[PDB]
Amino acid sequence: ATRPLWQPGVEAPKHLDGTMPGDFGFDPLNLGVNKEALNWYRNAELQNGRWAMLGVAGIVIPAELTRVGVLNVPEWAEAGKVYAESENAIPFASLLMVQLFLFNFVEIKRWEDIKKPGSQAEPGSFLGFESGFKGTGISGYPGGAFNPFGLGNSSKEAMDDLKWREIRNGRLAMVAFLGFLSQHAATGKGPLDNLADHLADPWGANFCSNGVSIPSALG
Amino acid sequence: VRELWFPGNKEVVPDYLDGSLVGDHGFDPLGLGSSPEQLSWNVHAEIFHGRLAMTGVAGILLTSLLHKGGADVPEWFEAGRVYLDRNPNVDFGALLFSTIVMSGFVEFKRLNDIRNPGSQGSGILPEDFKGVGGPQGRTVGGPYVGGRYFDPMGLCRGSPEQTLKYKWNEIRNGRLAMMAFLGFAAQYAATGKGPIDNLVDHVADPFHTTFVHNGVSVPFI
Amino acid sequence: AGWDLSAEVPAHLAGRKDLAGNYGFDPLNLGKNPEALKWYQQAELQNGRWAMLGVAGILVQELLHSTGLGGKAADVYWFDAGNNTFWAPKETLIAISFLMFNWAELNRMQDYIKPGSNVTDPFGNKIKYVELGYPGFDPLSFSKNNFDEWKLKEIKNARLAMLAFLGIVAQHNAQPGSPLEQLGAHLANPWKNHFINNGVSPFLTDN
Amino acid sequence: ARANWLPGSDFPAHLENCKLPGCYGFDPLGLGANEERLAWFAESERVHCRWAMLGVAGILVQEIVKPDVFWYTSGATVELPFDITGLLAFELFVMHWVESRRGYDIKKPGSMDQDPIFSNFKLPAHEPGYPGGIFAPFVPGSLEELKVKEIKNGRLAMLAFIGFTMAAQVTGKNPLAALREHLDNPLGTTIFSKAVVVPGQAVVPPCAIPDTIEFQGITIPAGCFLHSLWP
Amino acid sequence: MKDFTTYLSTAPVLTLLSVTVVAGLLIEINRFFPDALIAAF
Ligand code: CLA
Ligand SMILES: CC(/C=C/C=C(C)/C=C/[C@@]12O[C@]1(C)C[C@@H](O)CC2(C)C)=C\C=C\C=C(C)\C=C\C=C(C)\C=C\[C@@]12O[C@]1(C)C[C@@H](O)CC2(C)C
Ligand SMILES: CC1=C(/C=C/C(C)=C/C=C/C(C)=C/C=C/C=C(C)/C=C/C=C(C)/C=C/C2=C(C)C[C@H](O)CC2(C)C)C(C)(C)C[C@H](O)C1
Ligand SMILES: CC1=C[C@H](O)CC(C)(C)[C@H]1/C=C/C(C)=C/C=C/C(C)=C/C=C/C=C(C)/C=C/C=C(C)/C=C/C1=C(C)C[C@H](O)CC1(C)C
Repeated sequence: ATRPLWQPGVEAPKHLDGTMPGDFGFDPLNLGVNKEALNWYRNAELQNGRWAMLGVAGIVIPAELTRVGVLNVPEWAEAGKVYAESENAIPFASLLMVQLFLFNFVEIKRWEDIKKPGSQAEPGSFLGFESGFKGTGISGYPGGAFNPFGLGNSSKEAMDDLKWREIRNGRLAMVAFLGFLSQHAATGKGPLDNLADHLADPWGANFCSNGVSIPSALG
Repeated sequence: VRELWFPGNKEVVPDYLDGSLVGDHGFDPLGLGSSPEQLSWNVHAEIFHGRLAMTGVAGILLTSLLHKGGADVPEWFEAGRVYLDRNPNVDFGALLFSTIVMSGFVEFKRLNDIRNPGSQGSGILPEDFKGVGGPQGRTVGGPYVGGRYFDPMGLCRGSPEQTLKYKWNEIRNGRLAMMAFLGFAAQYAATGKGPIDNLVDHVADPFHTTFVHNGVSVPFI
Repeated sequence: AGWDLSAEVPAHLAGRKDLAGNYGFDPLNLGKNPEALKWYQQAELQNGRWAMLGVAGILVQELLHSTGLGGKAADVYWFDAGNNTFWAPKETLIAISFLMFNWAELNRMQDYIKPGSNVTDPFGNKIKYVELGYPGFDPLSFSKNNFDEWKLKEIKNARLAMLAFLGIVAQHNAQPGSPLEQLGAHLANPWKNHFINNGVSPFLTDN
Repeated sequence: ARANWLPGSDFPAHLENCKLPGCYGFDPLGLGANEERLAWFAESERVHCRWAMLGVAGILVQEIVKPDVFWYTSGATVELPFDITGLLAFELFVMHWVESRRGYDIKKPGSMDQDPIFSNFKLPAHEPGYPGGIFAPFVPGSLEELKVKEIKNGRLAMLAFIGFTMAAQVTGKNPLAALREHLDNPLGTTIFSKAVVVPGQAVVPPCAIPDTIEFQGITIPAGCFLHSLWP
Repeated sequence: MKDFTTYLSTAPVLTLLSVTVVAGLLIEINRFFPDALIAAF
């Protein structure tokens, strides 16, 4: 309740109490006044954050490893075409349909979790594997077969701490991925290319010089 | 009671402008500060304007005095373009954005001071940025922020009379500085020289160098 | 307070005297959480011991390189050591090291999770155990007298060695040559040979 | 009645019943009204007095022994036995140690009094800014009278050093050289002769120290404090 | 003042003010980005 907030001096809305991990009282648009909608948004934020952490890793780590001289993989934007032109490449349509067919199963399972957070643990569901889907009382944190190392599986407040670390890193990753998308749309260079470019001339090479951010019509 | 902007005429605005505020002479002929919440906002605005105009006018005066010893300093009305020319590697948009972002941090701090008077002397900031209060009877926050950081030399801690005297000095010099900057802009529009340039032109020949002779004020002469 | 007079020990470092080299130095309060401090002590011990080993290796091998005693193996710079052929290529060496350290570090981690549960070998040999980060590896038993003093010596030398290794890498990136080569270079003048005049560190000077 | 900075005037209030030496009831601006700030300013005055004493004595002696070196410019025209970078680094480190110790001692009295290396050695208890002991081997006379003497001399030294700098700016030669220049023609060397302003004209003296200087490649913007603001 | 601001919140004045603001905004957008027939992104 007395926790630090996004704006020091502005009190948190009386619906963003202080229980959810990553709660800084940030909600200027009042999108989470409904409790059920707030749970769905929490679950959506978890999914977006986890996919963005995976994606931003798979963008920067190959990029930085290419820069130093290893693996020499393409830059993330053209990586789709680089594979697509390969000889024994799966066609795009068939590849996308394979991916969507697998994710259909997985994501409908996670969905039926989100409704009743013990839904998929009923006996007779899978072939003895249904026990690993019991959940942990909160949607978005399955545990069981997930979390093999049992990290935070000890002191409760330890799990609460790791939850804040996860959510902060995920928020950073999503902001960074929006940055990657907007930077490649503007400057057709990579993320590390933009980084090493800005440090060269911070007052000359920025977002007010690429000519795509600030509309050329105005200036 | 006190001195009025108009000797006699006690039909000064009703007693929301009693002799309580610093710099109070009953000057509100247009009623822009009648309600108390708007009056508090206006007090904040006046002190901030006075301080900012004091800074700006001091900078303009000094830069125009240097530009008279031949020092490589442009006049105040061309400093932006002169700098942009002499430093070609900087982008106008970048400088304008950075100025708005760094000014924004401190101005959000001051804003959330105005919203909740004591809320900004906690968390990341220590407790001296809580403010000493001042006008409207508040004992915290306000345009007067004591502590060891905005009042490092302790010139208003101790001796309430001395604090009041210095508050009056600040307010009267701030009003004078605001009027002076209006004069700077008007003189630059009407003549096209610097402030110190105009002053020395006037003192060199007090006649034939009035506002009548510039051809813009009295438009037909 | 010990690390800086007129300061104040950060509470969680105040009454917690059973830590080696406790001087109240914690300007960032990374160790406020007791479990965090329990992990950080082990991290400090591991980093310090590995850095003592590594810096001793750097200094001894480069001293041999300068004087000349170890032959073609040691007549190279420490950072250029990958050019020597050895009995194995780089790859199988890396793979072997992965396997062996997985074994050793998982033994140590299992020690960490439940201290004292992993002392016994598959042959029934049982060692003793004292404190978490100190598994009692004492073939010569330098641990029965003034044990706190010995831990203090170990930890102080470990902090010095980690500082030394940070210096080694920073200097190698700043100036060329072996570490002792650079020490001699500084001792040459010394009023010009110092970190200021490299073109790599202030940056404010000479671009 | 007592010693006054302006005979016939009364003291303020903080300056009434001083324990600081040299209390002549000055402070026409009220800086010593606070009481923590008053002690901090007293220590600042003492160190300024002592540093300015050392500075003016050094300038006088250096002018006496090496008249061909301008004290102002002597920083760059002296030929150092060492380099200038390492010299400044040594300066920086040593002064950091000693000045941090003194500052902390002022902040909390019973603190920076013990030798780090030798446990037995330790400063005997002292008032702030007057360490004594090893710092005061010989003590010629009563301590309070000598503190007053030191404060008087330090005031005079700070005024004298600012005068040194200014004469160096406007006259361009070392202090005793400027005194010899004023003594051959007292009517004509005074600042009233050199500079004057009237409504319609301003005569200001040129700055003898040039706009820039050359030092090992780089240029140090060493001008003349603030020209154009001179009378 | 309070009553003046209450007058400025009345439907006749606030509606007219908002229409003026939106009209000015559309006029500015069409002045800087004219002749836009499609949403070309
Ligand atoms: C933006 C600067 C500013 C602001 C916010 C204030 C605010 C305030 N003043 Mg103040 N004052 C100012 C400048 C300012 N003053 C200047 C420059 C002078 C010197 C002439 C004075 C002299 C003065 C006196 C003598 C007194 C006040 C007083 C007050 C307080 C009560 C009056 C009131 O609330 O009306 C609010 C005023 C405004 C909201 C400013 C509106 C300005 C209008 C909209 C524009 C027209 C002004 C200008 C001539 C136009 C030039 C623009 C163009 C030509 C470029 C109030 C808090 C009275 C007081 O008791 O203080 C506590 C009082 O005694 N002022
Ligand atoms: C903020 C301000 C000045 C700030 C100046 C700045 C930052 C200058 C900045 C720079 O110069 C530098 C430093 C360097 C240059 O190279 C570049 C620029 C960028 C140029 C002055 C405000 C100036 C504001 C002025 C003069 C306001 C006057 C208000 C008056 C007279 C109001 C009176 C009344 O409102 C009352 C009090 C009661 C009502 O009821 C009746 C009426 C009569 C309305
Ligand atoms: C409401 C209010 C204010 C403002 C409040 C606001 C609006 C706060 C938030 C402000 C934001 C987000 C401002 C963003 C500004 C972006 C700017 C100014 C971009 C500028 C770049 C331009 C105009 C163009 C530069 C080119 C140059 C010249 C060179 C070329 O390559 C071409 C080109 C790119 C066209 C102020 C005035 C500050 C104070 C407060 O009291 C009242
Ligand atoms: C909070 C709030 C509330 C209030 O009230 C209001 C407001 C303000 C509205 C708010 C805010 C919001 C926000 C900020 C948002 C954002 C988001 C994001 C950014 C997301 C992303 C997100 C993102 C994501 C998921 C991403 C992901 C990614 C990925 C997978 C990637 C992939 C890839 C890779 C690897 C590589 C290759 O080669 C390519 C690709 C294929 C491409």
